[PDB]
Amino acid sequence: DIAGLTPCSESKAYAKLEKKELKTLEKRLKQYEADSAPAVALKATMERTKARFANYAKAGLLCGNDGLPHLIADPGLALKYGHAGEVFIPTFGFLYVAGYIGYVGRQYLIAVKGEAKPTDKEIIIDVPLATKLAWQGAGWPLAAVQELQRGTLLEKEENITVSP
Amino acid sequence: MKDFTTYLSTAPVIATIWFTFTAGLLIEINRYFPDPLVFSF
Amino acid sequence: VATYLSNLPAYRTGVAPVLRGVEIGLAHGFLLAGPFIKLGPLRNVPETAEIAGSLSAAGLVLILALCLSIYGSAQFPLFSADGWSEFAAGFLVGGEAGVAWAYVCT
Amino acid sequence: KEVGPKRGSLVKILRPESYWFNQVGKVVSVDQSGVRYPVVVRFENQNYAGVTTNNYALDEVVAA
Amino acid sequence: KLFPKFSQGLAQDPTTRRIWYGLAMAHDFESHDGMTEENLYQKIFASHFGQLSIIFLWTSGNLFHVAWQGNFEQWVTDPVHIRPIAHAIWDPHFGQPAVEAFTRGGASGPVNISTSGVYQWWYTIGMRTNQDLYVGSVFLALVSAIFLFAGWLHLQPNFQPSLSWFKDAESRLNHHLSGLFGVSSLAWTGHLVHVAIPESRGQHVGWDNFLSVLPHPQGLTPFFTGNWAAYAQSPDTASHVFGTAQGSGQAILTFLGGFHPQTQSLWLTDMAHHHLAIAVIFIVAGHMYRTNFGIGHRMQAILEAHTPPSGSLGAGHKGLFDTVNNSLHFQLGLALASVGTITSLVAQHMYSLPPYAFQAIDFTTQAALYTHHQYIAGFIMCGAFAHGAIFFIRDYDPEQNKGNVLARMLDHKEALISHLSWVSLFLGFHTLGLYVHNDVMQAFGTPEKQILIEPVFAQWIQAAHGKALYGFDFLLSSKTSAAFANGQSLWLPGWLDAINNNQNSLFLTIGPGDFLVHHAIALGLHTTTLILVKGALDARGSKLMPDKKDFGYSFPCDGPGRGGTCDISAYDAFYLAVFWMLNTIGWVTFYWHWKHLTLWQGNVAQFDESSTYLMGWLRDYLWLNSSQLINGYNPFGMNSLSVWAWTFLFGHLIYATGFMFLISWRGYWQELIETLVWAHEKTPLANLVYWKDKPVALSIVQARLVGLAHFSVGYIFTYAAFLIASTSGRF
Amino acid sequence: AHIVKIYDTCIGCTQCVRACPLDVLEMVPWDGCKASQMASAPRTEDCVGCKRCETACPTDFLSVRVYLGSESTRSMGLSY
Amino acid sequence: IISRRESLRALVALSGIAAIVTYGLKGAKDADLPITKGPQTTGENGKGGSV
Amino acid sequence: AAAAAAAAAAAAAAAAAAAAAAAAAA
Amino acid sequence: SWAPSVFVPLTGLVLPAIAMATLFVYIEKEAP
Amino acid sequence: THIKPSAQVVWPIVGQEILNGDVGGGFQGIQITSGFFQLWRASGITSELQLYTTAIGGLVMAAAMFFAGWFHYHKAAPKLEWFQNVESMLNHHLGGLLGLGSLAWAG
Ligand code: CLA
Ligand code: CLA
Ligand code: CLA
Ligand code: CLA
Ligand SMILES: CC1=C(/C=C/C(C)=C/C=C/C(C)=C/C=C/C=C(C)/C=C/C=C(C)/C=C/C2=C(C)CCCC2(C)C)C(C)(C)CCC1
Ligand code: SF4
Repeated sequence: DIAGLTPCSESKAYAKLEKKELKTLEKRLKQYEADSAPAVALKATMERTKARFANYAKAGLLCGNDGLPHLIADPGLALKYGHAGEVFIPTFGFLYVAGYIGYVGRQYLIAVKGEAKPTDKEIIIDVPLATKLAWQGAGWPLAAVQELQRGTLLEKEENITVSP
Repeated sequence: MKDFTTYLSTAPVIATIWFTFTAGLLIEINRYFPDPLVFSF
Repeated sequence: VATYLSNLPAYRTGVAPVLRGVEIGLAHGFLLAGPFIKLGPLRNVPETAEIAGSLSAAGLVLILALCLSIYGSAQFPLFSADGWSEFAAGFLVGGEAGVAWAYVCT
Repeated sequence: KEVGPKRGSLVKILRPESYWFNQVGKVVSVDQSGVRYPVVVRFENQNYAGVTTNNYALDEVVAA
Repeated sequence: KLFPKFSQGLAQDPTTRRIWYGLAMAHDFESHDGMTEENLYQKIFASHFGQLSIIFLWTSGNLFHVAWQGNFEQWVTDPVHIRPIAHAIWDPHFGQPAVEAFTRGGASGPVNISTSGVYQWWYTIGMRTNQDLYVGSVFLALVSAIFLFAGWLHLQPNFQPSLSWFKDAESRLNHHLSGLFGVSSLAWTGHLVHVAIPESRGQHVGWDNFLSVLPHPQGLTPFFTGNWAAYAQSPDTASHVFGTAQGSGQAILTFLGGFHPQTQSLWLTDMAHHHLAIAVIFIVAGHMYRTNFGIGHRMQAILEAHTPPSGSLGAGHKGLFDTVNNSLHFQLGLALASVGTITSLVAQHMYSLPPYAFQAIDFTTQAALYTHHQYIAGFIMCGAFAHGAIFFIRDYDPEQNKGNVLARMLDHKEALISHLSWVSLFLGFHTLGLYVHNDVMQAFGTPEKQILIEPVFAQWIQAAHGKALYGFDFLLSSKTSAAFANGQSLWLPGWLDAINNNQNSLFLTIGPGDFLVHHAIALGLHTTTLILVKGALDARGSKLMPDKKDFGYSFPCDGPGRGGTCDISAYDAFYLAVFWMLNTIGWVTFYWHWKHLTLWQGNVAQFDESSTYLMGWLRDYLWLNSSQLINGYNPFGMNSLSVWAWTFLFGHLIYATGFMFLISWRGYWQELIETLVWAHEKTPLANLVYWKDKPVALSIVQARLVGLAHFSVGYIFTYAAFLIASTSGRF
Repeated sequence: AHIVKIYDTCIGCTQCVRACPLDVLEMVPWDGCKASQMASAPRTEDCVGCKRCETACPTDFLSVRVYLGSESTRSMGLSY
Repeated sequence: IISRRESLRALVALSGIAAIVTYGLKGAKDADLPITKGPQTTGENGKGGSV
Repeated sequence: AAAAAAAAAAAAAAAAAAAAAAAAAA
Repeated sequence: SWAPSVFVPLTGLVLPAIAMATLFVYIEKEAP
Repeated sequence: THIKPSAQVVWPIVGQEILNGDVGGGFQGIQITSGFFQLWRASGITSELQLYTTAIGGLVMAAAMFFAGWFHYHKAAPKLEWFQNVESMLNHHLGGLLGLGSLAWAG
């Protein structure tokens, strides 16, 4: 109960919709023998389903008027009420991987311009070079903020313009 | 076969190997971790 | 056909433009009344089927007669400011006669 | 004397309407005559017409 | 040879684009032959009389057809169940089932139900009888003839204004703020207090007895003494009946907030104190600028002197005044920016705060009046950037604008466009990606795996305005706060009763379907500005074409060279945005209509379940609500929706005709016409006929405009057919 | 009558003249280049503005330059 | 009657006068124009469903 | 036709002033 | 009362046809 | 008459196993519409052994076709006047491909 909401372990339309889905799976399950793999598959679907509802209520996800897990994307309402795993943890779990791919792709382009013809090595990726920058870019925020302090991250007004 | 490894190191071939890597990694994780809507512990 | 094109009044140069528009007027006179008199909005009224369709078709001749005179003031022995005005005059008088000639032919 | 830079030096283009404005290329030759635009510069960056060279004047052209 | 009297370069054109460009640059006064700047301002000034004389003839037309063919005197007595009438129908193409299916509203012949809602506006400003509407029509028809004659006389050489009369930005802005805005609103409170307040209390104040009826029982005595609260003593009660004296009340300037209980409209009394208050402020703000009397502010010393130190904004606003006063496209671009935002502000504040009686009960009126002033706002806002892009070509002077804030815009112009291109790309990735994620979770039968982010940052605002549905207990939902306790007699209890009513459109309750669509609106706002600000900034040149200013605003291309330059001009950069504009206003009006359909039907959960994923937009709003629209005519019969059924297919037809001018381009068509010229010049007996203007295909820039017009007309007529007939079909 | 105006950035490689499908362009002596020649447009009455000239100029920010003016019966490319 | 341009311009315009000023009253056929009829049975109901 | 002929007899004097406006301006 | 059966064929058949004509003959005037 | 034809089965990972419908016949899978089962009853297949042996016969034939394009380009590629015998190509394609093909299929 943060913004008119309720815990999904406490709401009833959530549990009503769980019983709605398991009803649809079981009336689909009835057409098969109890040994048959079209019934082994559906009972494995249920145990993935029933554990999914158990795990969403375990994490304390917020339901509402429709009985669905609602997310809270604000720190200070997720840090305070124990919901940083909804948005506030994957907003840095993403931005680690995002700037990682950016930094590896940056370092591959920076370390290819001092060559004979760098356009050839954007077709033919230097795999012993590219994987070497791939592994060693794992501390990229530790390397970027040191490059941020110099002035070597931002190229100056050598950049190309039209008519300022 | 050095010329054959250049072909394996072109742009679309590394793209179709790395995308089978990255999808195939996320497929195996989403098998052994069924339905991660929220970061649990 | 080089024989037949020298017959019909668009190419008869040796005729006055009044009689030229008169024959063109009646020829399109009792002919364009056909669709209105048969399959207009009054097919299924067996007294107005020849009246209003012919009266509408005479209205269409009136539009085309204005549509001719508009062309003569736009464009400029027929291709003249006067020969065309005699041509559109004969089409109006020849066209209204032919639409009445269509209603006579009942 | 020999006006313009040397035969193969790096250079920076200052013509604001050129495609290689603020951009670095190599001088290939400087014509020693009364031509308005003697300095011939070759680039790696090809333009929108695929032409990698152009003539420039003495004053639109700065070293390094 | 004679028709483009303004452009002799078009008069020497032997082809048929002479007709098309005689029409389309006839109001491009800056490019006519022999045009001077004194001749420029006089034709603009007379044309504004031409726009005003049309508007008042238009409005007098609305007053006439309502007074003659409408049922306003019948609608006054029962304003809920009786449907309004726009104008009666005489279409002789009709059939007898199409006469009796359009007779409705208790009328005699066929009629149109007015969805413009000018009855609710007229009923609350005091109109009660048809004889009061004919007088208003004859009045505006006189006033429209005044502005016709004024635009004629202010072109006559005795009465032509001087060139310095137009550039007096001091005296205009001093007169239009104080007189045109202040005195007008002061006079409109004069219409409210004298006439429109006591007409709701069941007291006829006509032109015969307005010099006999006191508006207030102790009138003009509190104004001259000072106790102005005497004007708010006995207001319209909570059991008032609009149009009668049953629980009437006697106050003239009350300050309540919230809504009238019957009409669910704004109170008439605080609308009187509203237009009185801003009348005082506009008159006071209308004594600011130095015209002729030694006091006031000079515009030439407020812009230039606001330069921040340490080079924050270049040379400040130094030198803008001669580039605003001399340039018209800068003045037009500001005006279309201002009016285009306070056209949305009209639309955003009339569904939530309906100002006219028995509005927000007539639902088709509410649907039309919101959607109208959103597309009207959409077209005006993209023209602000259009005439902002014409400014940088026709009027911009870099020597005059050394280092000001306007040139720093062109200086860091790639930082503007690339940061817009990041925001537009981030929103489009992560709004579509969430809907597709939700759609797949609906497709795999598991709605619990959806991404449903609760709109915290807006629910925090609604709770701060007094919506205790969410329980933030922050400011006005907080009963022990300060702002709650500074206004319990001032303006709050009407306002707080009006939000927490669940059945009006005042601060609707929102869920994660409203999270996703406001970001989609934010996508559509940031992308439409991306196209337009790029069209403004790169109007003078790019690296692809560094002399775009030499061709002009509206040119086709610069050839196939340099890789190909289709759609390079700033006109062609403006026109792409109209697609992304109609998309964006299409997104705000889909969301407005469907949240209001589910509100007015009652199934308010049918939106919030289905708005979280894009199939529910399709199979619950477009599929479900077009059931009675497309059944307007069938082989069983037809009903009153057949004129909106026909237009709904008529709108799809103009729309798809627009793709013909957009996908097929000119040069397929010019070769096709060359065969038609051959087959005309060789056909016997049709060689009697020959053209004057040579048939050529429509030019490249024209094909943009003709195709965008067919795109946009068919866009508008489609949705307006769906909007009117889905609302009024079930209502 | 289209407006074709060329500039001093011409080098006189005469590729614009060979590319012009309407003989708008011709080569005039001029000392500001090694090839001692600069183009000229004495026949802009015949120009359609198809811009095959400035697809062919090698110089950056094209030396030949075509401005689409008012279209007569020769500028619209008409056999009729 | 008419042989020049401006005589034909008058006769077409006056024939357009003579049809239309009659078409409003005498020329509205009983079977052609159902608007020029009497008020038939019903139709004046609400817009349906709800309000 | 009371207010029709009175507006027409008003339009007569209005047109007569229009003959004053159609000459005194040029 | 007889108005909507008269003004509509004027504005829709007759007065546009005058504007179809006069605003066409004006187009192809040869300028003196 | 009752069992719907189905020949595509998906993997149960993200909930996409719901695309394995109840097509009948003790089976779950995507109900296909390409009509191979009607070819195969017309071919009289009657067993999934026959479908497997002609699938291995398809892989063998595909590698033979990849060999043939490799052979007739890289190792032994025809001259120009081989291709310009359009009389010999039509006599062979009308007789051998279309003629003997429909003789063989009738058999
Ligand atoms: C006090 C004297 C005075 C007054 C009353 C006016 C009045 C006017 N001038 Mg003006 N003028 C004046 C002095 C004055 N002028 C002087 C001294 C100069 C010379 C320096 C000029 C120079 C000048 C020029 C050059 C032009 C005008 C124009 C206009 C017209 C404005 C267009 C319009 O109607 O939009 C008025 C707009 C509104 C009323 C809407 C805005 C109001 C609010 C903020 C919007 C939201 C509320 C809305 C009203 C609610 C609507 C509800 C309901 C009505 C639907 C208007 C008649 C223009 C015109 O049309 O020419 C005649 C024009 O081109 N004037
Ligand atoms: C205050 C309003 C205002 C004013 C005065 C102007 C004034 C001007 N604009 Mg501008 N403009 C405006 C608003 C305004 N604009 C808005 C809101 C937009 C965005 C939609 C634009 C977009 C715009 C562009 C892109 C251009 C101009 C141009 C011009 C100039 C030439 C006028 C012209 O081409 O008219 C002639 C107009 C027409 C012939 C109308 C064309 C057809 C339109 C689309 C109407 C079609 C409606 C359709 C027929 C509906 C019927 C459907 C049927 C089924 C019922 C002139 C200075 C041009 C310019 O300056 O060139 C450099 C130019 O290129 N304007
Ligand atoms: C439904 C049609 C549609 C769509 C999707 C777009 C999308 C876009 N337009 Mg628009 N546009 C359209 C119609 C459309 N437009 C029309 C009709 C016009 C008029 C001509 C324009 C005119 C226009 C202009 C003028 C501009 C745009 C811009 C943009 C971009 C906005 C940034 C954004 O949201 O990025 C988000 C984009 C997406 C979510 C689409 C990507 C889809 C997925 C994520 C890609 C990966 C999926 C998959 C792996 C790929 C499969 C391929 C293969 C492997 C099989 C985006 C690419 C602007 C731009 O470039 O901004 C950056 C811009 O300036 N457009
Ligand atoms: C009677 C002999 C015969 C037969 C059966 C064929 C059959 C074929 N020829 Mg062909 N051809 C022949 C003689 C023959 N040709 C001669 C004499 C010439 C020279 C004039 C050519 C020149 C020729 C060209 C230039 C092309 C063909 C192509 C084709 C194929 C058509 C593709 C198709 O419809 O799929 C039908 C597919 C099948 C029936 C599958 C069975 C395939 C069999 C096993 C291979 C064909 C039999 C082979 C010719 C016999 C030699 C065996 C080999 C081991 C030596 C088809 C395989 C086209 C093709 O696809 O290129 C590869 C093509 O481009 N032929
Ligand atoms: C291109 C260009 C142009 C154009 C531009 C434009 C078009 C613009 C627009 C603009 C816009 C469109 C803007 C907007 C703005 C807005 C704003 C800025 C807002 C603000 C807000 C506020 C401030 C609020 C406040 C508040 C709140 C918070 C709520 C409550 C109340 C209050 C008041 C408190 C021109 C022409 C100049 C020319 C040059 C260039
Ligand atoms: S414009 Fe067209 S025609 Fe004139 S030169 Fe350039 S290319 Fe040749």
